[PDB]
Amino acid sequence: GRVFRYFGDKLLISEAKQSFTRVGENNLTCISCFQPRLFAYTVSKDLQLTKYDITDFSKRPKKLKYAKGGAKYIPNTTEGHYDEILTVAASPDGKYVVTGGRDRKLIVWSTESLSPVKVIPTKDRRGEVLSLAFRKNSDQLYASCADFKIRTYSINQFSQLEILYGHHDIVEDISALAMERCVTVGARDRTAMLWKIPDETRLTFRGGDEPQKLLRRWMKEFFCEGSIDVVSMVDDFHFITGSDNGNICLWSLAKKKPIFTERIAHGILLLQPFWITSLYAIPYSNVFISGSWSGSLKVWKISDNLRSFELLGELSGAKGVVTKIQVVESKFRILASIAKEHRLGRWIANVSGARNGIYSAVIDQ
Amino acid sequence: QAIKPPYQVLIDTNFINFSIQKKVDIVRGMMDCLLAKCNPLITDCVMAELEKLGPKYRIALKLARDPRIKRLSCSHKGTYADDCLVHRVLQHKCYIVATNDAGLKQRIRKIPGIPLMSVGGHAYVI
Amino acid sequence: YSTPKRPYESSRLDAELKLAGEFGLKNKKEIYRISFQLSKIRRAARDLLTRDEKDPKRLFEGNALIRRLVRVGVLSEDKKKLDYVLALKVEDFLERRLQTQVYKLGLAKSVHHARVLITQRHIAVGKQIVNIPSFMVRLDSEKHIDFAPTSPFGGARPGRVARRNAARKAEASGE
Amino acid sequence: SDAVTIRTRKVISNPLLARKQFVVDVLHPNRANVSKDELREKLAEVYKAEKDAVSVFGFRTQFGGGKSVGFGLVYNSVAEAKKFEPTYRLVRYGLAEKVEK
Amino acid sequence: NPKAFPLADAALTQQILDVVQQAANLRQLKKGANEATKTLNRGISEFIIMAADCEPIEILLHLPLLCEDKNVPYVFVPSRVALGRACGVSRPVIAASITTNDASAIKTQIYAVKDKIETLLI
Amino acid sequence: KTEKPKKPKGRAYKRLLYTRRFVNVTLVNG
Repeated sequence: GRVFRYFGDKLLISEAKQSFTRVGENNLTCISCFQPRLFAYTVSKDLQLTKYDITDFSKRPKKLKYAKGGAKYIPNTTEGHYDEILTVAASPDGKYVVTGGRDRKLIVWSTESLSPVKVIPTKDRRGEVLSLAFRKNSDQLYASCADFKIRTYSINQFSQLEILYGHHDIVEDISALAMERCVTVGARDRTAMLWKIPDETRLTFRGGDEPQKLLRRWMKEFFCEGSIDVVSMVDDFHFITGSDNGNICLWSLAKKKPIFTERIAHGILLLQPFWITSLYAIPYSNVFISGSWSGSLKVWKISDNLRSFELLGELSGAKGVVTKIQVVESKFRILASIAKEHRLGRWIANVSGARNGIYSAVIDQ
Repeated sequence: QAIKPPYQVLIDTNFINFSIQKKVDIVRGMMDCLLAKCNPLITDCVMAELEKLGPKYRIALKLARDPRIKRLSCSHKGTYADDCLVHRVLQHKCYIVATNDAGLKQRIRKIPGIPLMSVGGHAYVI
Repeated sequence: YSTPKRPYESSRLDAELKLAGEFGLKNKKEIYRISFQLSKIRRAARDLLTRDEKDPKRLFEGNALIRRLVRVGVLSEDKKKLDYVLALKVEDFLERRLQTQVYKLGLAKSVHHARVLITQRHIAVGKQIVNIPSFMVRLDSEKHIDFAPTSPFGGARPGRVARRNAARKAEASGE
Repeated sequence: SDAVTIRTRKVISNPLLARKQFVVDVLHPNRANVSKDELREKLAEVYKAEKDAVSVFGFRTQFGGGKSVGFGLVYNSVAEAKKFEPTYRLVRYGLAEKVEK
Repeated sequence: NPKAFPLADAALTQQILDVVQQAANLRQLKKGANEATKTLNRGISEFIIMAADCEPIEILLHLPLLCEDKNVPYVFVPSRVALGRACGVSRPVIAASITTNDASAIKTQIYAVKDKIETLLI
Repeated sequence: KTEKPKKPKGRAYKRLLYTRRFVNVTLVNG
C-alpha cells in the first residue's frame, strides 16, 4: 500500500475549467462525493442535505433531491435533524449517506429515496460529531466526537463497535483509508494520533514547537501554533496536517517530528496569518490541495523521495471560506463546499466575497 | 502550620561541643536525617562563647569558620545565645533548634510548632 | 505502610485530623502508607546525590524517577532539576488521588459524598469503571473523568429504586 | 439481538485436515455470553457447508463485558466432523451418544 | 504612547490559551468588560486577559488602571479571535476574567502564569 | 452490655471532629 500515482507535472492547472454554484443554504459545512455513476452530498447550518449529479464534467452539479430538518424533530431517536450538521459522508457502496452535527445524532439515509433509514444517538451531551470517515471499500464508519470520544460503526448492521479515547481537545479532523487505521487530530493538545483498531495501538505525534528557536533562525538568515486545524492521510506510511498559522506539516509515520514543515502558504492579513480550513490529498498520489478563506486553492506536489513538496498552482476563483474539498476523476473535477463562515462557527475577518455554494475546477491529464 | 523545606536550623555552642567529641559532621548529620536542605545559621553569641573555650578548642572554631554556615546576629551588649533565641523563635513559627542544653530544652516544649534536636544529627519533629 | 516512632504527638496528631478532614479519609494507616511510599523514594534520592554529575546511573534512573512523577502529576515543569523532590510535601500526593480530583472537577459537592460515589460503581476513567479510591490519576485522563453509561447521572437506566417510586405512583394513582 | 457483528480473525485453510481455522472475535454491547449454538447458526451462512461441519470453542471473554474472544473451525463435510472432531465436542453438540461404563 | 503594554509573547500566550481553555472548561472565567469589571468590584478575580485587536481600545483601557488600583495581574493578547477560541467559543471575545477559586486543580498554573505576569510588570 | 453507644463509626466518626475543629480553631485563631 504505497503511492503509485505520479501525474503532477501533467496537470493543466493554468487553463482549468472554473465554475461556481450558488445554493439555497447558509454556511455549508461539508461536501461528500461518491465514486464507484457519480453523486454529491452537501450539508449546511440551515439543517439541509442536498443530493447532486456531477457525472457531466462540462456543466454545473445537477440538483436532484433535498432534505431539510427543523424544530419538528425535537424529542434522541427522532428521525430528523434539529440542530446544525457538521459533516456528511457518502458510503462506499453508494447505498447510504450519513449526516451528523450539533444534534448529537448520526442519521444515516438511503441514497435512493432520501429516507431516514437509521438514527443513532451518541448518548452523551458533549458528543457532537465533527467529522466522519469511512474505511475505503468497507462499511466501517469512523465518528469523531466532541466529548473526546471516537465512535466506530458498522453500517449494514447499524451498530456501534467501539470507542477510542485519548485526545485532550475535540477531534476536529479524522482521515482513513482502505486499511483499518485512522489519523485523528485534537488540535489543541496539538498531538495527532494514528489508530490501529485490531492492533489496539496508537501513535502520538507532537506539535506546537516554540517560535523562539525560529528567532535563532531569524538570526541564521514566526507565528504561533495553537490549532492544527485539518489532517489528510496520503498513504499508509505518510500524511499531512494543516495548522492555524500557514504551517502545513508533511509527516512520516516513522518520525515523531514532521519530515517537512510548510510555513505560510495562503499568506498573512501586529500581523495575522490565514488558517488552513481545508486540505484534500487524493489517495496514493503525489499531489494534494490546500484551501482557506484566502480566495485560492493552493495545490502542491509531493516529491518522490517523500521528503518535501513543491507548489503546483492555485485556484483564485473561489472567494470565501473553503470548508471541504472533494476531487473526482475519470480528467479531474474539483468540488468545494465554500461558505460565509467556518464549520465550527468560527468568526470571519471580513472575508472577500462571502458566499455560499460549490466551487469547481476541471484539470486535465 | 505552613511547613516547607528547606529547614532553618539554630545551632548553639553546646551542640557543636558534643558534635566534635563524637566526630560526627554537623551539616551532613542533619541532612541525612532531615533528608532535605538545611539552613545553617550561627549567631555571634555562639561565636563569642567560643572566645573563652578558645585556648583548648581552636579546632571547633576553625570548624565554625567555614563558608558553609550563614551569618546570624543580634545587635546588643550583654545578651546571650539562650535568651536571644528565646524571643526570635517566640515571634516566629519556622525555626529549628540544634542543641543539647536541658534548660533550653523545656523552653522548646513550651512554644508549639518547633522541632527538636539531639546528640549530633538525629532529628525530632514537633 | 509503617507505624511512626511516636504514637502520641499532639501537634502531629493535629494535622492528621486536618488532612483526613480535608481529603475525606477514614484511617491514619492511609496516611501512613503515603508516607511510607515517600520514605523509600526520598531515601533513594539522597543516594544519587552522593554520585557524580552526569553519572549514567544518575542519568537513567534519576530521570526515570522524574518521568514517573511527571506522569502522576506531582512534579511541575519548572522544578525538574532533582532538588524539588527533596523539598517536597505530602499534600501533593494527596492531591493526585481521584477521590479529591473529582471534587476539584466540581460535581461532588462534598469530600465525603465523593467517596460514596466511588464505591457505588460510578465514574469510569475511560471505559473502565473503577472502585478504588487510591488511583493516583495519570494526569491525562483528567478530562476523561466522567460517569458510566449506566449508573444514572450517566443515564440509560433509572435503577430499580427509582422504579419503585415509579411503581408507587403508577399503581397507586393508576391501577 | 444487538447486531452482534461477529468477526473471524487469523483465517488459515488446513487442507490436510480439510478445514479453515480462525480466531472468533465477538463483540456484544448490551448482551452477555451468547451461546455455543447461535454462533454455529450464524457462521454457517458465511461459508455454506452444513451446521455440524462448524466447530467452535474456547471463549475466555473480555473483562467487564462487551467482547468475547474464542476459536472456531469449519469443515467441508459432516464425516470430517464425524471422524476428526474430538469425541467430547461431538458429545457437546448432541451428535454423539454418551456411552458410560 | 505604546498603548499595547504589557504584550505577552508567544509561548506565554499559548500557555494563556491552555490555562484559560481549562478554566473555561472548569467554569473559572468571565466574558465581558462589564463582567470582569464587576468581578474586580468584588475582588473575586485572579487575573485579567485583554485583547489588543479590539477597535476601539478605549472601552477597556480602564481595566489596566483598575488592576493597578486593586493589585491585579493583567496582560494583552494581540488576538480577540484566539481569545474567543480559548473560551470554547466561535466568536471574538475581548475580555477574560479568571475567577478566584482555592478548590481549583490548575491553581499551580494560575501561580505560574501570574508569576510570569508579575515577571513582566516589573 | 450497654445500650449507650449511638455515636458514629469510622468515617462519620471522622466527619464530626473536623466540623468541630472548624468551629473550634476559627474562634481560636480569630
